[PDB]
Amino acid sequence: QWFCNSSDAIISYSYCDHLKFPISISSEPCIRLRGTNGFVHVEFIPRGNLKYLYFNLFISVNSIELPKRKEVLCHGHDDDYSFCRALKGETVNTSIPFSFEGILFPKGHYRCVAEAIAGDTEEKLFCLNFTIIHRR
Amino acid sequence: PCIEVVPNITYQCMDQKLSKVPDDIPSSTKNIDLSFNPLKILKSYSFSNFSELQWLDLSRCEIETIEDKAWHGLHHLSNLILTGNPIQSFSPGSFSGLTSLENLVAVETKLASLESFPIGQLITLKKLNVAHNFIHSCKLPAYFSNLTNLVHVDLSYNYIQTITVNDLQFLRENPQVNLSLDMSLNPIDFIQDQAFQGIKLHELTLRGNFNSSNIMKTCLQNLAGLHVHRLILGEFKDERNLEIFEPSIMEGLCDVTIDEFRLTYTNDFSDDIVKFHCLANVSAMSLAGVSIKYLEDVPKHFKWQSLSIIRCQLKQFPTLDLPFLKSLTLTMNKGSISFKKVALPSLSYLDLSRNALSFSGCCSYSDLGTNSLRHLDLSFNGAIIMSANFMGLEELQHLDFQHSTLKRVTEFSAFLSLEKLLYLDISYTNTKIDFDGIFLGLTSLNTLKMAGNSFKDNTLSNVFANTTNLTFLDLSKCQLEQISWGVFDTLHRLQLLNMSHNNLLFLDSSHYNQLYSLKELALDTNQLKSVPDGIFDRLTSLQKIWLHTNPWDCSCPRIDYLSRWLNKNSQKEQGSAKCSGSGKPVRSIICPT
Ligand SMILES: *[C@@H]1O[C@H](CO)[C@@H](O[C@@H]2O[C@H](CO)[C@@H](O)[C@H](O)[C@H]2NC(C)=O)[C@H](O)[C@H]1NC(C)=O
Ligand SMILES: *[C@@H]1O[C@H](CO)[C@@H](O[C@@H]2O[C@H](CO)[C@@H](O)[C@H](O)[C@H]2NC(C)=O)[C@H](O)[C@H]1NC(C)=O
Ligand SMILES: *[C@@H]1O[C@H](CO)[C@@H](O)[C@H](O)[C@H]1NC(C)=O
Ligand SMILES: *[C@@H]1O[C@H](CO)[C@@H](O)[C@H](O)[C@H]1NC(C)=O
Ligand SMILES: *[C@@H]1O[C@H](CO)[C@@H](O)[C@H](O)[C@H]1NC(C)=O
Ligand SMILES: *[C@H]1O[C@H](CO)[C@@H](O)[C@H](O)[C@H]1NC(C)=O
Repeated sequence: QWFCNSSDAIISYSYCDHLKFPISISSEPCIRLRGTNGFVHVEFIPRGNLKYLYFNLFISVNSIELPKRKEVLCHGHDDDYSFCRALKGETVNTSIPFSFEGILFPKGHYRCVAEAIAGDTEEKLFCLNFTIIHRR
Repeated sequence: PCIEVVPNITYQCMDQKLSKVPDDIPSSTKNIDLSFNPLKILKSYSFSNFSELQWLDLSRCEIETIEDKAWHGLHHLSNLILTGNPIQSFSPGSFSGLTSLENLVAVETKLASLESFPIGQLITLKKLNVAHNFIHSCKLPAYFSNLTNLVHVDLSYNYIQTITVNDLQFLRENPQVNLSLDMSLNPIDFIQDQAFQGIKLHELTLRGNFNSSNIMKTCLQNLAGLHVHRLILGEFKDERNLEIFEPSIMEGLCDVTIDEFRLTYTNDFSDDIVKFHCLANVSAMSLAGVSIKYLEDVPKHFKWQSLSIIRCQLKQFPTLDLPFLKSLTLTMNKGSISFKKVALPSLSYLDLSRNALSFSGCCSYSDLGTNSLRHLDLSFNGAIIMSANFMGLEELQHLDFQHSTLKRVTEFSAFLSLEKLLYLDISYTNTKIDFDGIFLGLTSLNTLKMAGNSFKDNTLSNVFANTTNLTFLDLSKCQLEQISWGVFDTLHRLQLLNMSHNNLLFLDSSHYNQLYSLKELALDTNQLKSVPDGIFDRLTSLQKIWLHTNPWDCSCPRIDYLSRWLNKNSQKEQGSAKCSGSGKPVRSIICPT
């Protein structure tokens, strides 16, 4: 249950219950529910070639779960991100700049799972159960 | 032990906490992934018995020691992968044994230089990947001479700071050598005066190297004297990243000759940089992930033959008038832009897919200004208003509107003028066909993909009568209940016919009589309860048929024919057709004589 806490939001993460391959992932600053430009530090060893990497996001505002969302970070050709060239077994140390614009009037209990998927082979790379809570 | 993804060929021994190699494994195998197992050492003869292996992967296998003659038995291996083993040093003849190797990956193997690297023995080697290592030098070794087939070396995420004359000296000896180099993620600061004199490279890749502009700028100046087929230049959002990026840094590029320039993600950006004059005589400009917002200031003397823009941020469509542009690609924009006319007499290939492109007045000569367009892809965009029947574009042979909102297409014969066209995709365009005359004009057409659409009264109507040459027709997912009388009489050359995922309530034998040439017929997931006797009897050339997911009434004698036909023809049925109620296979039912 790896957590920091901003003074308006407490962020904690953990592995998914049936997928627990390793990652050290971390944000600076610790995210505010309203606006945080900064970096996400990632350390792990990809179980598969990170070219064609993408995510499957299942989010839940106040325990009301949303539809699936599919973010691609690596299209496999001249990719924005350096870690897209990474290979199965090689180490990945990279802080990515992330920019959260916010939500003016944010609410309660958010909750996000994230499946990194190697698009080449559709195999599972890792899975992260997040949590974000407001105020007291 | 391992997973048998493919019986006696491919295995998946990944993360099996395997102390050693396993012995109970077949010898026939052409592939095995052994990654993530604690192998620690690599034994002499550790794979000597196995000897038909093309792909062997030992990524992250904790390896510290490659004993002489370890691979000894693997004379058909083309790909060996060693990513992420702490094999600090490789003994002379550490490999010698591998005769047919084409791809060596030694990424993150704690390697210090190429010179010691015992690979001069490998004649058939094509790619060498040694990125993510401790190399501090770009010196192309002398042993390259021996390596006739090697064309890609990857020196990424290393510690190289300088490229000297002597470093690349091997290449002045060898102008009859094809080679590409990836030098990305190296903190290069100093590239030596006249260090790139008299040398050819195929592609040079320099991204996320340079920290400052005057470092970058100086470095690009001493690139002088170079022929690259393809120059890739940029940085990554997760890196050493430039304070400022001006076109003035492109200076120096005017000395280097370039065939294919390729810019990628850059933090700071101004449009003018692609308009920059040293990029004028390039034979193929290209942009990926680029913050560019407009593109018009484009001198007509620029000799570019293909322009590509991929995942850029254009705010308004290019107005372009390059006389020599033969192939334009503008795909995956961020802005949901709208099409504006162009003038490109050389243009023969146009991919504008996957933007949210709108397009009032499609389409005719005036729109582009060419008589030689052969490939036009408008897929995955938005509102495309059909206002003109392709008059003046009769050379078109490939046309794609997948997932785009075609409008007015049911009002008139919008493809009338496309006498030569061969492939047409209007699937998921949400077209509800009102109009028998929708496909007039299309006499050469071979492939018609139109799944996801719909038909007035849900009735398949007589739209195919002037499309005799159709050999592929996909009408799946079209909410069809019925087929009108005439509708397939003309389709004598058709091989594949898809009508799965519809709501067909019945068949008429008369719809298949003249499909003389039909290899594949899919009628699966419909509402068919039964089939006219003998319906499939004259489909001479049929190889596959799908009939499952339909509530077949299996009462005898009604099910007599179909049940017998399947049992006579099982090799051809794909999937398994079942009786409603019981769920029993249809091939299995027998009737009382
Ligand atoms: C993600 O986190 C939550 C919290 O552990 C889990 O959703 C829960 O898990 C169990 C099993 O389904 C439920 O009975 C609980 O009610 C949930 N917990 C809470 C506090 O609501 C979920 O299983 C986790 N695992 C994932 C997403 O893989
Ligand atoms: C007929 O059309 C159906 C649906 O349009 C095709 O089924 C698709 O098959 C692909 C690959 O075989 C799958 O990944 C998709 O899931 C299928 N789509 C659906 C909606 O199930 C089927 O392949 C076609 N038959 C052919 C071309 O012979
Ligand atoms: C990741 O980055 C930090 C930067 O100091 C470093 O301390 C750590 O060792 C790095 N880990 C790896 C595996 O490179
Ligand atoms: C050199 O090889 C590349 C790929 O390695 C190939 O695509 C190209 O045609 C070759 N270059 C020349 C100039 O023949
Ligand atoms: C289909 O159009 C052709 C092309 O001119 C025409 O000759 C004919 O009238 C049409 N088909 C039939 C059966 O009349
Ligand atoms: C680039 O990187 C290093 C960071 O340690 C720094 O010394 C150097 O001054 C930086 N320059 C610029 C322009 O960012």
